[PDB]
Parts: sequence; C-alpha cells; structure tokens
Amino acid sequence: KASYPIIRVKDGEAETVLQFWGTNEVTYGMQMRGTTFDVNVMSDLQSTLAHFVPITEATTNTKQILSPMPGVIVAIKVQPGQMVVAGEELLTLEAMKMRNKIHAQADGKVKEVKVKLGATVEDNEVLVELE
Amino acid sequence: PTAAEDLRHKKKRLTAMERVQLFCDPGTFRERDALVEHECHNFGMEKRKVPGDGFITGTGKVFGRPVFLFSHDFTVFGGSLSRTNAAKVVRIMEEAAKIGVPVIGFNDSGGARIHEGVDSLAGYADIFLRNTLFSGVIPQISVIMGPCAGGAVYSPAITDFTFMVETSSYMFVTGPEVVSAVGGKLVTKDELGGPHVHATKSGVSAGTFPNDIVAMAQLRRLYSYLPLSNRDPVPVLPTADERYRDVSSLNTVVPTEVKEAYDMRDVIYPVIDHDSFFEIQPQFAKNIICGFARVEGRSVCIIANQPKVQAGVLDIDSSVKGARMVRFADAFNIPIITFVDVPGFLPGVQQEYGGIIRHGAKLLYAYAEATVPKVTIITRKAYGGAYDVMSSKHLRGDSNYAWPHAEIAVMGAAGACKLLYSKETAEQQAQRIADYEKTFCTPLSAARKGFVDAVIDPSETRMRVCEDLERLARKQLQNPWKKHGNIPL
Amino acid sequence: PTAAEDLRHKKKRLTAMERVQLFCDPGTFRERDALVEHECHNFGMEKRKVPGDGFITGTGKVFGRPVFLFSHDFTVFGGSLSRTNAAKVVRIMEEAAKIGVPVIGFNDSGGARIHEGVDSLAGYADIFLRNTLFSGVIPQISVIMGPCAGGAVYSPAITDFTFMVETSSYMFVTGPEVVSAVGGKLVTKDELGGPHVHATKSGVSAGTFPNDIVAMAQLRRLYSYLPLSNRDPVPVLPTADERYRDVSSLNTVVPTEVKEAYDMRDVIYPVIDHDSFFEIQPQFAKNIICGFARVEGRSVCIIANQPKVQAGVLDIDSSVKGARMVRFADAFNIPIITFVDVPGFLPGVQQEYGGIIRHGAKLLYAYAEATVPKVTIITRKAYGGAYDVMSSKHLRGDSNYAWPHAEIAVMGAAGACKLLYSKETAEQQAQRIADYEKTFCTPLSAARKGFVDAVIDPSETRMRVCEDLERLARKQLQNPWKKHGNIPL
Ligand SMILES: O=CCCCC[C@@H]1SC[C@@H]2NC(=O)N[C@@H]21
Ligand SMILES: O=CCCCC[C@@H]1SC[C@@H]2NC(=O)N[C@@H]21
Repeated sequence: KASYPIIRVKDGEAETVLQFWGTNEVTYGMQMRGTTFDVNVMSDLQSTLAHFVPITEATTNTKQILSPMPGVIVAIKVQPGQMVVAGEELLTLEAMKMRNKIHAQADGKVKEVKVKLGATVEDNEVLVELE
Repeated sequence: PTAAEDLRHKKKRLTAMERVQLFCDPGTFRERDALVEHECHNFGMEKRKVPGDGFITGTGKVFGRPVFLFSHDFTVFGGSLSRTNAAKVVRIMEEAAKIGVPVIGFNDSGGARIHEGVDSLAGYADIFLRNTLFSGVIPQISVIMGPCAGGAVYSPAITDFTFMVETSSYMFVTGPEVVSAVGGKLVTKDELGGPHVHATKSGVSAGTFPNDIVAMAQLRRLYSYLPLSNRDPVPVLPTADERYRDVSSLNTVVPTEVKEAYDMRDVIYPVIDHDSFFEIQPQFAKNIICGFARVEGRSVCIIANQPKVQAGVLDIDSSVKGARMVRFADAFNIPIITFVDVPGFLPGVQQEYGGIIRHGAKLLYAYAEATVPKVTIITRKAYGGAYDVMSSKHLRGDSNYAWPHAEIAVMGAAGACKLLYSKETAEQQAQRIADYEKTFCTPLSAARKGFVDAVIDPSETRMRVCEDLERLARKQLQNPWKKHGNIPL
Repeated sequence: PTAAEDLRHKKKRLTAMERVQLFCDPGTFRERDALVEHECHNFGMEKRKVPGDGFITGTGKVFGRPVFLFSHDFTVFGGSLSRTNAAKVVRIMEEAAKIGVPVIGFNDSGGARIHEGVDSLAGYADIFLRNTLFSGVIPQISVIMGPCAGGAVYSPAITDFTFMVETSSYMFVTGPEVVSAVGGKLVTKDELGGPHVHATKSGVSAGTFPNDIVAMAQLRRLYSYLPLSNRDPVPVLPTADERYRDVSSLNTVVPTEVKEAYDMRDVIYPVIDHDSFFEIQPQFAKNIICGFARVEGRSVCIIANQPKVQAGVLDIDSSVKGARMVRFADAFNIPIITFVDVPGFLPGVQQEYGGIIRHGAKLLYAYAEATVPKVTIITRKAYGGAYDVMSSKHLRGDSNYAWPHAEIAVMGAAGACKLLYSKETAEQQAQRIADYEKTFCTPLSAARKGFVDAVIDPSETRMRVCEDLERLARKQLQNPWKKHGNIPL
C-alpha cells in the first residue's frame, strides 16, 4: 500500500517481507532482515551524471557546546569531566515558562566546568565544553 | 559523442541542457528557439557569434502536465543578458500568460553584458515588468544553480519561491570588491551571499539542496502540488489512504504539565496523509512551520506553531514567513489548516527598534484578507493578540475547534491577578492565581461566548478535518471592490 | 460651566471632546451615540456605569466635506475597549464604507478591559477585520494622543498614516515590566516606545507634532489633499499660481563638479505651487523624500532622491518608505512625479544580513504595478538596477525627461574599464576612463536608444510637467485579472 511499511513479495515459493521507511526521490530507505539500507534508484542520465557531483564532507568538530538561546538552567544531568554518549540529555534551561533540554549529539567524553544551578546568564555561553 | 561538455564536467558541474533533460519527462522537451545571435557590433564583439545566444527555452512536460522553462548557460559569455536574450524570456512568459501554465527558471548568469550598453538594463526592466504583472496569475519558481550577481538578483526575488544549490551557488546585489573599497573589510563570496547565509540570516531562499540531481527530483515533487493557473481548480490525486484510519496516539501528545515542551510534528503528521509533507524554509524561524501537504488526496496549506523552539512565540521573521505563505496559498485557491499554540509576542528592545508593529500586522492582514476555506485547531493555549492573529473565528473563519485541555485568556494568570487587585493583602498569589486560572483559563468560557464551534476529542481531528474540507469545497466569498490593497510593508 | 474637566486640564492635557471640537468645523459635529452602558456584571463592575462608555463617535464636517471620526476617553476606565465600545466603531466604519467617506481616529486607550474577558479580543478582531477589508477603499488616518499599549497597537498599523504627539504619547506591544522580567533590563516607557523612537528607529510613525492644537491645524491641511473615496476623482482647488511663472533658477542648481553635493528641495520647490509641500516621514531615511504637493491646483505625489544625505543611495528603509507611498498614491488615483539621482545601492555586509534583496524589490514592485500617470526627470545620474527601479520608461512610464548634463550608464567608469580590459598595459586608467566617460556617460546614447523622450532645458520643467499632467488626465489602464498580487513581504 502506498506510503506504508509492510511489503509482501513472493517469487515462486520463497516469500519475503520488507519494510519501507522513506525516501527523497533518489534514495530509498528500505529495511531488509531487520536492518536499514539506502538503495539508489536512478535512470541512465542520473547514473551517468552522479559521477560528476561534488561530495563535501561535513564539519567534524569535537569542541564546546553553546546554548542556542537565553534562559535559566534549573536541572543538570551530566557530571564535569566524565564520559558522554550520543543522545544523552545534559541539562535543562527554562525560559518564558518552558523547560527545554539540550543533549549531546555525539561524542565520547568532555573536559569543562559546569554552569551552576540557577545561573540566569545564558546568552550563548559555553555551558559544557567537549574535549 | 560527448563533445564540448568535457570541459564543463571536469569542474564537477552540470550543463544547462543536462539540467533541462533531468527536469522534464524523458522525451517531451521541444526547444523553442535555437539559432539567434547578439548583433552587437561594438568593442570587438562583431566576431564570436553564438548560435544559442546563451539561453535554452522550451516547453517540456512534467507528470503529463505542461510547463515552460528557461535555463542560463555559463559557458557562453558567462550567461550575461542582452537585448536579445531577454526577448526569448519575454516571449515565453507572455505565452505562459495567455495559456494557464507556470514558468520555472534556472538562473546561472554572471551579471549584465557590458558590451551592449543600456540594452541589458532594458531587458532587465522588461523581465521585471512581466514578473510584476503575472505574479498571482501563474505560479513562478526559480532555482539558482550558480553565481547570480548584479541587478539580475531582483527577478528571482519577485518570484514565489527561490531555491538554492549548496556547493556552487551564491547571490547578492554588490560584489565584495566594492565592500572592500568602501568599508575596508575582506569578505569572501560565500561568506557574503552563500546558500547558508540566505537560508538562515536573510530569509530569501526557500530551501537548499545538496546536488542538482536531488534538486530536480524534489522539484518535480513540488510541482506535483501546484495548480496549473489562477482559474484552474486545486489538483486532486488518487490515494489509498482513507479518513477512517485510526489515530488515537493524539490523546497523549500534549503533556499534563504546562511547562513541558513537545514537538508539533507529532500532531501534524497523523492528520495528513502518509509521507506527504513538503516543508518550506526549514532552517529559518524554526518556531513556526509552513509547507504543503495532502488531506484525502487534495493539496492543502499547513501553518503551525512549535513550542519546541522559543516556546512557540511569534516574532518578526515568523510573521513574514507566515504572511508570505498565506498570501500565496490564498492567491491560488488552496485550503489552509492551522494549529495554534502561542503565549504571545517576543519581548525585547531590539524588537521595537526593529519594527515589530509593522511586521506582526502582516500576518494578521494576510489572515483577514483571505477567502479560501480555513480550519483552525487550538491545542493548548492562545493569549492576547496572538489569539486574534492566528486565524480566529472572528476573521471570517469557517470552523474552529479546541482540545479539552486548551486555554483561551486575555493574558497569563499573574498579570490578570495583579491588575485586578492593586494593593490587596499580601500572599494574594496563592489563593487568587490558582482560582483565576481554574475559572477562566479553560475553553469553557470561550465556548460559552461562541468562539469555538465544539470541544472535541483529539482522536477525531482527522475525521472532522476531512468532513469540513469536503463540505467547504464550493465556498464563494468576495471582498469589496478595490484596485488593490495597501498592506503594511 | 467648566465642570469635571478641571481635573484633566490640571495635568496639562486636553479632553476627547475638545479635540473633536478643534478638528471639525465650528458647529458641524453631530454626536452619534451617547447613552450606552457596558452591561458586564462581573468582578464588582455591576456598579459605576457610564453614559458615554468611554467613546465619542460622530460625523462632523471639514472644509465643507464630510468625515467620520471617533475618539477614546482616558478618564473613563482608562479608555479600555469592550464588547460594547467596539460596536460603535464597527457601525461607523460600516457606514463610512457604504458612503464614500474617510475615517479618522484619535487613539488614547490604555489597553484592553480585563473585566470583560475575551469579549475585548472579540472587539479587537472585528475592528482588525474592518480595517483589513476597507483598506484601499476609504483613506484611514490615525493619531495617537496618549498611551497605546497591548494588542490595540495593530489597528493603527494597518491604517494608511499614523501621527504622534510629542510629550505625552507612546506605543509598543509589550510593557517594560515584562522586558525586565525576562531580559532583566530596566527601560522607561519613553525610552521604549516614545515618539522619537518610532520617528527615527522603527519607521512606524509618519510624523510628529509638538502640540495637540498644531496637530489639528495641520491634520485639516492634510485632509484638504485627500480624495473622498476610491471611486471619486482627485480634488482640484482654485489657485492664482500659473504655469507661466518664470523658473530660470533651475539652470544653476546642479554644480559643474561631479563630486559636489546639492539639496534636491532646490529642484522640488520651483516646480510645485508656492507653499504647498507636506513632507511625510521627515526624520526617517533622509536620503529619500516623499510627500504630497499641488501642481496647477491638483494634488500630486512627490518622490525624489537626495544627494545631500549619503550620496542619495537607495537602501532598505528608503525602499520601504517609497514603496508604501507609491502603493497608497496609486490606490486612490493620484499622479506620481519623481526626480532621479542615484549612484546605486548601499554596499555592506549588514545589508545582505538584513535582506536587501527582499526590501529593494518592494519599490520596484510598487512602481511596476502602478497604473496612474507617471512623470520622471533624470537630473544628473542613474546607474545599474537603481535606474531600472526608479520608474524607468520600460515600466509603462508615460513621459521621461533628462537634463543636458545627465548620465545613464551600466556602472561607474572605473568598473567598466576594469572589466573591458583584463590585463591591458598599465597606466590604462588615464587614457581609458576619461574616454569611456566621455563617450558613454552622457544622455546621448540613452536618447539614441529611445529611453528618454527628449533632452530639455532645466527652465522648462514646470511647463512640461503641467502640459503632460493636463493631457494625461484621462488614462485608463488595467492589469490582468487576479484575486490579488503576491508582493515580496
Ligand atoms: O512573566 C514574565 C515574563 C512572561 C513572558 C511570557 C511570554 S514571553 C514573550 C511573550 N510576551 C508576553 O508578554 N508573554 C509571552
Ligand atoms: O570606486 C569605488 C567605490 C565607488 C562607489 C560608487 C557609489 S558608492 C555606492 C554605489 N555602489 C556602487 O557600486 N557605486 C555607487
């Protein structure tokens, strides 16, 4: 069914079930045996032209993380100078009656000095420094 | 045979003809004019005539529906315009004005052609006038694949949507040489007018793509949404999705605490059909979301706040973004669906020093002037003038709905308690703010006054939206006679 | 009998009724509604009913021509709006929509009335919708005599012109208490939204007056210019001045050096009739002048650059100012006269970081969309896209004129010489820049192409303008059918 997950396919006797995650019209996100892949489905022109396309490399920066917006820090989660893993919440600012929660996108460890509780300073300061 | 394009591809770049071939259907492009020369006769230009004269204009066909397009050529004279280049574009736009067909242009010009004198200015003026006259008649989309400098930048600006390519494109009015000459600062071309700058800082570019191939692939998808002309109806496509699909996950999206945040996409995605959202300006003014989507196989317009970013507070940039989206959607008879969650306007001196009064009025003007069917859903809160601006029932709204835990009040409980009791006995906070929030920060009063049609379970939103949007298919409303409005610029 | 107004005058302030009496004719005001109560029945408001309910609405008559007006009252409840106050204003605006009459309002409200709940929001929404619908049908003028805070600020914004009183008026969206609460900065009310701030920084206020008496006296003079409605013709008044008055002082205004500055008012004043200029926004974006004036007894619109300030360079603020003026002038069929002297656009990073591309397109859109008769005079220079924007002949201009020492070129001589000779032998400056400026920085080439009708002596400008404006009295031009445009916001 269009835009749905389950996809039942049966060649001869063999039967398989795959899943359809999403796409950007050149790359298809399909699941095979409980694993995500990205298959490219392109015609003759797109195939012959995709060779002549720049492939830039994104910035790989392991450095200090700053608070996007002003606020107040009410709760902290991580400890100064210990291990940090991707997807871990680090602290929570509260602004105009709203607690956000900036986390650690991706890294192994940190070296820094924690901003103490109730420090209504923010203004894009260095709350946690990753080194 | 791959002649004369090896020099181009060696620089990791594509050609105009290749871009045109990628955009349209496999074999449905008919180039209109191909043997035209510049006839300049100045500054040693009497030689080196070119057959195509740096432009490729044709008709093409996308998804079985007609289109018109033109593409600049960087190899020939740097893509400069002339008295002769602009004639082809003018002819294409005039033909696409007679017939109800849109126009899409891939800009690559390096600037004006100096060897023609003021004829380049003449051509620019003609193109500007055609864009001005035909805006609101046929949709216009522009993509910038390479450099775009000088006064040629203005014609993409008048167009409805402008997209940018990441690595090898930029746009600005004046070059960095003049900036160094007058101010004395050394800034590179990318640092001045790169795609990121216009994606985040200036708000001109409506999107950014990583490659030309992806740009074409998604431009086709965007084109699948648009109506063909001003008088043609909104397209409807077949779809296996149905209004009876169960959405009970909406009962739990809103947290029971009033100070916790949530993602509005968790409310947007269930209501619309699967994998049918095309966000517009995703990296600019993130506190508001705008884009296109389909509901039961017909394209609609989506405008919702987001408490994830800055508590979902209206601002200057958000106001401009929403105003432009609403104006375009209404110009071509596209239904509008809005989700409301706003505590007010962003407070700060910089805001008044930047003219919040002008900018915030644009969204209100766009919402009030609109005559397309509107549907509004109030999830959690709506305070002060923000409630009025975001498509309130009094602005000729068709149907308005609220969720059982909503709040519609003049302002927060603290300010109301302060103003209602000047020098009342101390500790008044505890036994007054709670009571006032209990009694008047609830949708019961607004429902008593008649400002919301009904209070609904969050699981019935898809059913209600499909029903209302099906019933409202044939509304005919007209404004008083005017030559045109006077919007607060 | 001077009862109950002694308390008001003691604070060096006037009353609403006194302001109304000063505005209209001596005995031609007929108050419409005077015995109306709030019927609230909440928070101990069942008592202290007021007969007028804080508003004075009537009809009046100015210079023998009808008008409609309303005035807030600060003594009664602080001027707060309600479900009942807004009804009178809605009735007045609806009546002034049926009949071709304008509306003028003197705002003094302290904010919304909390004791009514969401009914104040309902009234605000109704007033906003009426302003949105009737903008471009009848002219709307607003004057702010006292405090104006909260969401009530938006209705003056949609109105065509907003004026301010110096000592005792201010306007902003959010009070300084909230600013202190969130940001922590202590700013006074005047430092936040005083008349100077909106006169110079935000660009919202169209003027400032020293006293209420002077405000009324000059508001009458402004009203003498406007047409009564959308369909009524431009007013023409008797005048002893004649087109045959000698103006030979224009032969010497332009200095013979290209780097010396002059005042454009020395060119503006001789052409128009004596003592008939009403500048709009005099203290904001001084590099451009906009206002109203009379030519042979009929009101026209004036838009001219000024090389006195910043070399007469177009900018963001100037673009917004000119765009709003042109849009208003065209909406009501008022002729436009422009004087051109521009070297280009202002170069700087802040400009691109602030969106020059969006703002500079607004003036071009306003000039191209307009259908009223246009007259353009190029005094000294016009370069690049600035020449295109400032009402060039290709944008359906009626008549264009130039002065004998004008210059119309693609860009300055230095840049052209640089681009036309990449690595040409050194010292090329002396024998190339002079030659290029001599050969192509002159109106002869632009006249050969046909972009200026004729090259005239500066002493004939009044004669030519009067002749053309008399002949063009009955032009009928129409744009293609649209629900409305899509201007770059
Ligand atoms: O209570 C003090 C600060 C409350 C601010 C509440 C939000 S912040 C921006 C917006 N402006 C307001 O007046 N309220 C909201
Ligand atoms: O020759 C170097 C500086 C020339 C600037 C000339 C004026 S300044 C602003 C405007 N922008 C230009 O490109 N030219 C004019």
